[PDB]
Amino acid sequence: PISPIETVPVKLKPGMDGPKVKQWPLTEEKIKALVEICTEMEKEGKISKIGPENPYNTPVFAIKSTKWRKLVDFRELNKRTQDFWEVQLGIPHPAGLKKKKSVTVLDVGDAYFSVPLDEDFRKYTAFTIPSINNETPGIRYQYNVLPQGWKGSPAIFQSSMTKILEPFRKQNPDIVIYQYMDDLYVGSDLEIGQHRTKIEELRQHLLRWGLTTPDKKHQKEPPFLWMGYELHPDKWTVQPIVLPEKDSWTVNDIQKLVGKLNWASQIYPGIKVRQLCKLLRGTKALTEVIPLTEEAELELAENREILKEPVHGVYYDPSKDLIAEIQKQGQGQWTYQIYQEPFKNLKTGKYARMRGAHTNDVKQLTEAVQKITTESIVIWGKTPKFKLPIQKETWETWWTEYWQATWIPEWEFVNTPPLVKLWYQLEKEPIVGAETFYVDGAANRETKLGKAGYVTNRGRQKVVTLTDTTNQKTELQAIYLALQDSGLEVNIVTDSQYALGIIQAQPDQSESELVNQIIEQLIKKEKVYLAWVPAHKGIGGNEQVDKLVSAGIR
Amino acid sequence: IETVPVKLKPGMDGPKVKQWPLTEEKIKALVEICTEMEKEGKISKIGPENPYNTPVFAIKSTKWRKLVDFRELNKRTQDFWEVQLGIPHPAGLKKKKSVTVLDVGDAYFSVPLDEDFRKYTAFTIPSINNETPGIRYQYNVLPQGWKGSPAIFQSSMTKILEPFRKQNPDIVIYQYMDDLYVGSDLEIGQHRTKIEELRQHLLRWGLWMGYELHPDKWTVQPIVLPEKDSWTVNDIQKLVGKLNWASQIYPGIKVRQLCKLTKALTEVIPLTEEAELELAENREILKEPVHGVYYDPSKDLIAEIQKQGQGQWTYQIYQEPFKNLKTGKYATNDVKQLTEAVQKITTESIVIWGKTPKFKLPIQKETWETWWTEYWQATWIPEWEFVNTPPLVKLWYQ
Ligand SMILES: Cc1cc(C#N)cc(C)c1Oc1ccnc(NC2CCN(Cc3ccc(S(C)(=O)=O)cc3)CC2)n1
Repeated sequence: PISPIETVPVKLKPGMDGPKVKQWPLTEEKIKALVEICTEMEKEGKISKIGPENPYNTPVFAIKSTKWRKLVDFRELNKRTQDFWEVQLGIPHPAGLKKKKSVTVLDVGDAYFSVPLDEDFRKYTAFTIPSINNETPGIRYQYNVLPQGWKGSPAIFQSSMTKILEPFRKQNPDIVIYQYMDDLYVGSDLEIGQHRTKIEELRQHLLRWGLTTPDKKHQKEPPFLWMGYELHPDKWTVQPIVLPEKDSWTVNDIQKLVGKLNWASQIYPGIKVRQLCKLLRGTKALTEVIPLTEEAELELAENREILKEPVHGVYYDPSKDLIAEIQKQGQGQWTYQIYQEPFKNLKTGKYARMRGAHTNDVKQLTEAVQKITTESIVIWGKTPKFKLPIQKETWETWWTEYWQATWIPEWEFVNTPPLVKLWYQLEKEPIVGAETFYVDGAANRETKLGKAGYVTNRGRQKVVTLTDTTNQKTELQAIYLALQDSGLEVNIVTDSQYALGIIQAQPDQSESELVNQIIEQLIKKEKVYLAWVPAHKGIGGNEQVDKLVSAGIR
Repeated sequence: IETVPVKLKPGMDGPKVKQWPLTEEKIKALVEICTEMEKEGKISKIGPENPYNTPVFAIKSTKWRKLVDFRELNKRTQDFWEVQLGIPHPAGLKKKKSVTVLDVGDAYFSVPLDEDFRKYTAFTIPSINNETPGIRYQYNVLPQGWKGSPAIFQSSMTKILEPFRKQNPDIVIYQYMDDLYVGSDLEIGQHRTKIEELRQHLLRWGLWMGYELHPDKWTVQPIVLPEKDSWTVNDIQKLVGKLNWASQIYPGIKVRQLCKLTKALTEVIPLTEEAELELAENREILKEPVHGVYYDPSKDLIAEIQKQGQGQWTYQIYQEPFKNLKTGKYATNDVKQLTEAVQKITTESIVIWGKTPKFKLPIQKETWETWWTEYWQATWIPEWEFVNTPPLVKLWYQ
């Protein structure tokens, strides 16, 4: 059938006219097949014969196997047609779904061909079946329904479906319907008998609106496989993950492995993909074999242990609170579980993101909390109560002193080691009885040669030569020198805000080797005081280093 | 009553902005508001033929209010509300003893919106866990938040205000978006009496911070130089650096003598004759406004904020970097305090120039996007970008 629902008004792009694409002469089998397919569609009112006056044309093709299918190439009309609103913003997560006693899966028959097209737009869908060797005029047809492959079909079908369902939804508020393409997922708390009746009421309401559905003897049964998940009555999991046993792994094999692991990480806790992702770096042939590192081999083995036993997830109960727990599972690696009743997980997840160049555990945990917060608002429309492996005092000392505004919702410390801590603290004021290292670095923009050095109040002086370095690098190598040649307590004066900014932020992990070498030094020290002075202002100490550092064109 | 034709320009398409995830309570509040607005004919449910989108939020006392983020639309409609139908800004507003802010957005609901423009006001009420398609609507009337609404209404606003303006020539009224800025040099009791008088005029026709604003008292936060009994090498270095960066803004700043004195940071150095004079002379320069800096009405206003710790926040408004048009300060949690500061700075920016500044926010995009709506109270939204505050700029501004 063709729904009695009012048509959605369609337009072409402002300065555009309909497609006028020439029909390529086709094979006799294809002409025969198209005529056959078209006559049956015309008789159903899907298409309608048109006069010679209509100037628009879209090419048609036929592909065969015993059945023949009509293939219209809407490439040009799609380019000329207006933009439509996005079909759906996202896909429901099983963890967000509430328990339903009974479930029925209904599929709409010939979906697009059951929805009318805007009368004013029909002319643009015009196509011609060529005559044998294009000798005589072909058979001209236009669509009356939503054509397959046209830009506006997914959007118009869903809105029509949403309009049709609206009265039923209002009349049955306790029934749940999920629309996805040609499919309809109906759920209710009613007992098997009462449910089967309401399904028929819906099918009848759908038929009243030109939409066919399969009868009670054609529907799906046992554990529902939906969108890559296994939906059981009181629990959910992801569809079975086959971690292949391979002696040799191609780029393609690793790419698929990672995807399957990332998919598994929604419910399987502790899944790691870092060392395997390191193998994907380098841009190599997709068929190219990559030798697995010991770190990747260890990671793959740890994942195989997690996946050896099937792990399930629970459904959402709006009456209970959401609890999110985070654990540090290595450097830059974070793992989380979300539950309502202790250790009966709704969902699982991981976070590993290097925001910027250098970072610390306190920043990483806050970013991990933020990622989970947004996720929780999507799935449940509310934030969870957090359980973090950081002391309230560590957090307080960090946030109050940090330049950035940081705010995390209701949380509690949980003693799940490794714990989040500040590896070193920089001094608030200068140190008495401590050597003051005035540092400087200058690299020749042309020769790329650099010079990093220091001058002290204790009289010490040192200058080192660097190959293929920037000024950013030399100023950093200068601070490393001061930390290398100093004792447990030190005062460091620099003219680099870049270096100051990095160090001031208390990093414990970095992309740069130099920064990690500096970090390693900062932890060893008992006291460190970092100060800044404006370069080339004739400041005592700064001017002294500048002299011995600028030597050799700088 | 008939529609005023609205144009975006021969080019420039409408807004296609993503809707940030909303909480359960905020979604529910929006469906209640929108059902009432649909019934009243203010908005209408839309089909997929409208590809446009503008974000919506729900803000607050106890009652929920709908807040539409028309930032992209306002940007795309600039020719209309600014050049074609611009509301002029009075220089007198900033000079008044007391300024009162009154919401007048309810006046736009009585005026119809150009049929051909309506599609650009499209918004979405999303569903939790993407379980339902998402309620789509568009406006039939002038929408609150859009800069085109007061531009069209100004003609009707002048008629409403005509008697009150005639009876009170020394009172200045400025229309900015959904609000009226009412300034007078009257005593607080008399000022409040005149506000209530104006409310009655609006009643016929159908209509941080504090009780009022005091822009005549809005003084700049001068760059403060420490007054010390004893000065260490480090103290001078901090003072040399602070004055060196101030010399980039304030014409006349000198460091020369202070620079004149390889030593340990902890070592004390006695304060010289010419350096003591230099310090006192610079102190007098920082007290007064920046010489050479003027507001360019064709240039965008930019605002920087620094978290000073202990509930303290510093800010600067400029058009050309570091050339300050205004500097100031603001005094439970980091985000709540920051939203309060943003609103306060925006309110001042409106009073002084008749424009909002683009904010350089010292916060992670995600954290702000999640929490700003929880504490926001204004009808408008300024432009914002997320920035990493340079460690020195915090120290230089106290
Ligand atoms: C997104 C989605 C996918 C499928 C499928 N496919 C079915 C539906 C109605 C669906 O949409 C929604 C919307 C709101 N809550 C729930 N609650 C769900 C919670 C999980 N149960 C699982 C379940 C599995 C079997 C049976 S049976 C074999 O007992 O009828 C009852 C419930 C399904 C509804 N599902």
